Amino acid sequence: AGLRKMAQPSGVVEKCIVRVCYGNMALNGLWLGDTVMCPRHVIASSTIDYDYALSVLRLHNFSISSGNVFLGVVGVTMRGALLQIKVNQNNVHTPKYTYRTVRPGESFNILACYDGAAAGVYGVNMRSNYTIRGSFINGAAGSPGYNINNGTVEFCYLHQLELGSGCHVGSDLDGVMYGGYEDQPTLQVEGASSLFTENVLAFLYAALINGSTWWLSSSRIAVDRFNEWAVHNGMTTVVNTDCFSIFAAKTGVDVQRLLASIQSLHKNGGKQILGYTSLTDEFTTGEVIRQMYGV
Amino acid sequence: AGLRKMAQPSGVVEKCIVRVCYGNMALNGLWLGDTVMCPRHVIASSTSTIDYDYALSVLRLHNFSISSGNVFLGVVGVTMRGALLQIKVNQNNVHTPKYTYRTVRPGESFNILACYDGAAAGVYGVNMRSNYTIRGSFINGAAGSPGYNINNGTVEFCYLHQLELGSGCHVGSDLDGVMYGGYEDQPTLQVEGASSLFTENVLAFLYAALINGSTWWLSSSRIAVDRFNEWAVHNGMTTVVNTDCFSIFAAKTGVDVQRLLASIQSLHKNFGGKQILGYTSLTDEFTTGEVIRQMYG
Amino acid sequence: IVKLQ
Amino acid sequence: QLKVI
Repeated sequence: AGLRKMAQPSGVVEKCIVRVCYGNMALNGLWLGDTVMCPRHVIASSTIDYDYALSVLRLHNFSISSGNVFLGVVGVTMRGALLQIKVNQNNVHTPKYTYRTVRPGESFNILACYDGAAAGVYGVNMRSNYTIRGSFINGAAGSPGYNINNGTVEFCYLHQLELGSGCHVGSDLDGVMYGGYEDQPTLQVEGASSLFTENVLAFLYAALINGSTWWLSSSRIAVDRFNEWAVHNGMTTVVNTDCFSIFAAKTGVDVQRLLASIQSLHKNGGKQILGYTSLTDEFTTGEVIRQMYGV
Repeated sequence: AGLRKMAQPSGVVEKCIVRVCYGNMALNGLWLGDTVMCPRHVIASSTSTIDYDYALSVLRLHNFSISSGNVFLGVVGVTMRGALLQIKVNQNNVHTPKYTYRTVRPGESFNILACYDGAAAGVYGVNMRSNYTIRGSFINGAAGSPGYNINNGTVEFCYLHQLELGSGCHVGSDLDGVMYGGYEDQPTLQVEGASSLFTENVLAFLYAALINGSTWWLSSSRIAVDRFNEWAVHNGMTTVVNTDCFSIFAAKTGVDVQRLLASIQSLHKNFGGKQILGYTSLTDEFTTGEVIRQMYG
Repeated sequence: IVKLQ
Repeated sequence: QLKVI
């Protein structure tokens, strides 16, 4: 019984963290094969012309280390908001990996790194405005986001910046910044964050399975009518519902009743659900199924 | 900026998990050196109260299946260590980390490596409650999941998962085999003690809230430690006695503990639809040490 | 009611 | 980490 925001085990990724220093800048890199990926603002010295910074770059000014082992830098290139740094040593601990760009509502794992070493690991969920609800301080850029699927590490995030509100932004491993934000120390408009409704539905189904039912509405509202309401009450639209069939079948409660309970919950934070804020949206149906039933 | 419940990276511990199977029972063990530690109910043939000394007397060493991945370990001998079995095996775990045992106390945080089929599946941080339970996520097969802290390269093992109380609370034993909270590894009715919020941790969370710019809840007013403590024992919170670990917090925010203690009373009742760092209720899962490392390094 | 996991 | 005020 129970539901917790978990991280997948980090061991396979911990071996791929390096320290990347250039001048007075220090942050983290991801060492796969003979390449080190890191955010390009490590080489920055108002608005930054990265192409110029890369043109005055001397390779011997890098310091890239794995613990106390220093890696020779062979080449640098630009990959969007990242540097691709070729190093002279192959990482023997490189897992089987892929790159994937995550979508709003999807869960992944953050391995928070400082000085080129993992310091913590936690689960996150990409928000509707392409930020994550994180915990990073200066020095954590380059902290990787990952998923583990059938022995393959899916790299989806390298930490980049914190918006003026304390929301966190990274790029995918192709160097495309999530949300389109710029890696510039400037005033940037941040999109409105909305609660991801399909994840709220998964959470409320987990609550039913865990015997929490005080919040359950008797009323019923249709998907398309709820969606009209959602975009005026800070919640995303519901687009996929076939994933809820198994939960509706285990519980007897269909989505339309949960949608109506969601409206009621928004008019109460007058009571907790499973110890959480009633409308938490950090859990996916996939996460709930693994924690409730092990599959 | 921000505050999240974090786990320490689990790599060093993942190499110590083994699958322990006996008869119709399967759970997880901790393989350190040439010993495998696992909950003793893996040898229970059942409903009714279990007689563990008898189960161990009739043990048949060769019906053990212990494996790390697809590497099977031969069992040499099996003895009782309180609520655990200490199983000597014929092989040394070459990836055994430098380690110690420590029994944690209420209000302390540690990490759970959630395990199934002898393999780590999830890692999350937890905090020991006053009734010696944790707010976990475990289902059948998870017993033997280890709890750990990592200090300066050494793994401090403090928890092996045992049981779920009928209320969803989770209970483990320490690595000496002493059950936390004195619960029995019997499939019987036993109701947990009341659980009181750990006030020092609540303070740590509110200081972190201040550091991150959340200030709408901050009392203009104040309350002395003592007057708070007389109120705490009627409202489900622990008393405070030492305010000296909050000195460095008081300096970096300019807000002293007596102001937060007044906010606590006001916030215990409701948040009034507002939130603090995403929360709509007071939480005691964050210690000052956790907050310090996150807000500062 | 107690469940041995 | 860069901060984008």
